[PDB]
Formats: sequence, structure tokens, C-alpha cells
Amino acid sequence: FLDALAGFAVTLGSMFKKPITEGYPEKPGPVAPRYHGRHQLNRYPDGLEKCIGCELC
Amino acid sequence: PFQSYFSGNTVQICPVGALTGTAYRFRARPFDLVSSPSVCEHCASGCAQRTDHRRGKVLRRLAGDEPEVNEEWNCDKGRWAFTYATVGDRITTPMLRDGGVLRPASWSEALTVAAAGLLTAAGSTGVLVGGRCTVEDAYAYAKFARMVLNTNDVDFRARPHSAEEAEFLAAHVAGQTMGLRYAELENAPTVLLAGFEP
Ligand code: SF4
Ligand code: SF4
Repeated sequence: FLDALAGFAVTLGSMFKKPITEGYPEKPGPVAPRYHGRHQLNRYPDGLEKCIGCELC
Repeated sequence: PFQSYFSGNTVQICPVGALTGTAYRFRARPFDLVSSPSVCEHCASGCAQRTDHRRGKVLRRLAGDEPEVNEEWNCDKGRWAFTYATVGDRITTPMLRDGGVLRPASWSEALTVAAAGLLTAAGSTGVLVGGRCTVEDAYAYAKFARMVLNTNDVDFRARPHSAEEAEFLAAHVAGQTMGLRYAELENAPTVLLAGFEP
């Protein structure tokens, strides 16, 4: 039964496919838009800080 | 201006942020306060209090709740007179006198010098205890004087006083605890104030 050798097909086939690795750091992969990265304190359009220091955060 | 000595209580009695303490303003929120029961150290009322401090600095002292002592009230002194320890004049390390100048010294050196000086003083030593010390601290001063310095020269009266006062305190105050209580002042038909301004 060639089925028992199916694995050899998987690895060999994947040899000829383009590697799926993301090219970090030179070509970093795309993080999700909603990703929870660094916190940031934002300003109003006139430049005033938004943070009112309520300490709720 | 609102001139009451108890004005701070109005800040603690307001159910909203209408009345606020200018000192505590924007200093902290409840979650980051370390809050501990306390007793005011200022006068003899001994009010129960709640000391709230943030990052190691006392921000406020609320009235607490002791129905038998102060109920839920303070005077402004107890509520706000807590910054004395952080005005920058605090002694942070033991100090020694050398060449007429007072300079920092290690605890070991300071203890050794003090012990040598006190031993060389034999029984000719006086101990001024002051009124700030707690009961345990006062007991420590008395025990140190009467065991280590072997002297009876202990006096907490850092104020005007008299030998008559010492005799009166020994006869009628010392050992006679809880003879009169706040609950009884509240009910006494007559109260005679002598040399006392409540
Ligand atoms: S929660 Fe309050 S203190 Fe924290 S960032 Fe927002 S406005 Fe500033
Ligand atoms: S809160 Fe005011 S009245 Fe009460 S013990 Fe302190 S100083 Fe005295």
C-alpha cells in the first residue's frame, strides 16, 4: 500500500513549493489591523493631549 | 472664608465631588491608594482615622469611624497635618558631632558613641521624653532612664508645668483609665472647663 508512504509525497511536494515564511525583519509580515501593539497617547487635531489623567486605564 | 477647624469634614461628608480637598486634588483614585486604620498623633482626642497614601506618600487622612471616640469627625489638623515628615528637614541617618559639625554616621558608630557618652555620664543624666511619643515609646524612655541610666530624671512635659502638676497626675490620672468617656461628656448635666479650651 503506497498510502503508508504518503508522507514522502507531502515533504517532496512541499520542496518545490515556494516557502511560506514571512521575511521578517527585512520584509515583516502583516499584523492584523486590530492587533494589540504598543499603547499610544493621542492628541487632538489642535495638538492638545487627549489624556485627561482620569487613571481609568 | 470657610473658617471652621472642622471644614475638612465637609469634604468627607459630601456625597459627590462638590467639596474637595485642595491638597488631595488629582493626587490619586481609590484603587491606587494604600489605606490603613490609624490614630491621629496630634492631640489627646485620639481620633480613629484612615490614612491613604500613594507611592509611599500620605495623601489624606479621613475621619474613620469610632463611635466611642470621634464618631466620623476630624479637625483640620488631624486631617491635613501629615506633611511634617516630608518637608525635607527629616533626619534620614544617624548623625554625629565632630569638629563642631553634625555629619552623617553609621548606626553602629552612632550607637557606640552614644553608649560611651551615656556611660561616662553615670547617673548625672536627664531624659526629656516630650509628648509626641506613643505609649510604648514613652515606656521605653522610662525603662531606659530607670534601668540603663539608673535615674528618675524622666519628664514628658515639654511645656509649661509644675511639681503640683506631677503630683496631681500621679494621684488622680495615672493608673485611673477610662474613668470618664466621651459618651459621658455627651450626657453630663454640667461641664466645668478649667484651663481648657476644647
Ligand atoms: S484612561 Fe484617562 S488617564 Fe488613561 S489614557 Fe485615557 S484619559 Fe488618560
Ligand atoms: S483629628 Fe483633630 S481633634 Fe482628632 S485627634 Fe487629630 S488633631 Fe485631635
